[PDB]
Amino acid sequence: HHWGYGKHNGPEHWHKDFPIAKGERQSPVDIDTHTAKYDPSLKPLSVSYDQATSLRILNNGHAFNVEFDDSQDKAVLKGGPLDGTYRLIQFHFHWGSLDGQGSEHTVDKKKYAAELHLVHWNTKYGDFGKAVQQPDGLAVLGIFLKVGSAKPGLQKVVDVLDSIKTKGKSADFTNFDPRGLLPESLDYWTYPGSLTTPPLLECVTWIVLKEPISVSSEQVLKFRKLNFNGEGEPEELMVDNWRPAQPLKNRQIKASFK
Ligand SMILES: COCCCN1C=C(N)c2cc(S(N)(=O)=O)sc2S1(=O)=O
Ligand SMILES: [Hg+2]
Ligand SMILES: [Zn+2]
Repeated sequence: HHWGYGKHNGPEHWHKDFPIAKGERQSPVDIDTHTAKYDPSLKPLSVSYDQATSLRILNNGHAFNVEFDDSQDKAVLKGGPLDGTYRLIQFHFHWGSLDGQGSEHTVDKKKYAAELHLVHWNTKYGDFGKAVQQPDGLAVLGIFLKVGSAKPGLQKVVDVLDSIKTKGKSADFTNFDPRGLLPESLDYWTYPGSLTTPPLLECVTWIVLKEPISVSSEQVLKFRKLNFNGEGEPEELMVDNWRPAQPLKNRQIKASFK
């Protein structure tokens, strides 16, 4: 059956239809801060989200995605461990049913309440479709969310959630500024990995920021009221839409900070 996060179609079952699930560079992974290699050759990240053009927000049955117009170099990510320019195409979150879980990546086994993923594709390849067939096609900027004070930049997103409660629903979501979701520091960990959801394609250069952003419990609570199910179907709360940590195998997590 189509994949999900439940007992019968969750992560532990993905390998059956997506054999790459047991591959060599699978994500997420536990970032062991004591084994991560500080690397001085890593340039600082260059986040140019000033001309970002958000188009809409959609509930796809696995999470809610905010999509952006990537027809041109509007919102891009450069520098860091990247060669070339990567265009922002969408961002989504993974969250849990309780504040002590939700993130996909963990830091020294610590799970955060949620994790924001800003998906970018390598312009060198022409289009998103070609990028996903390439061993450096995607760059996903991951940001952890911890329950504390409210994140004002996240409110516009929280306010529209009622309109996309169920699978398949979408709502116009223009003029959203993704910069309001960035933490203060751009320090990060980076490693070669994959999409954390099927098709689990292996070509994401993961860039996980060190500093998490704070969101109120009320803000994360609204995430938890979404539905995996489409309208008319039995209600299944959208929570715990995260993949557990995969074995690091033959990889090293580089750090841009000491
Ligand atoms: C062949 O088409 C593949 C399409 C993959 N896309 C959908 C996934 N759910 C997905 C998961 C992503 S994540 N969470 O690992 O960054 S990104 C992302 S995605 O690159 O925007
Ligand atoms: Hg790939
Ligand atoms: Zn994700």
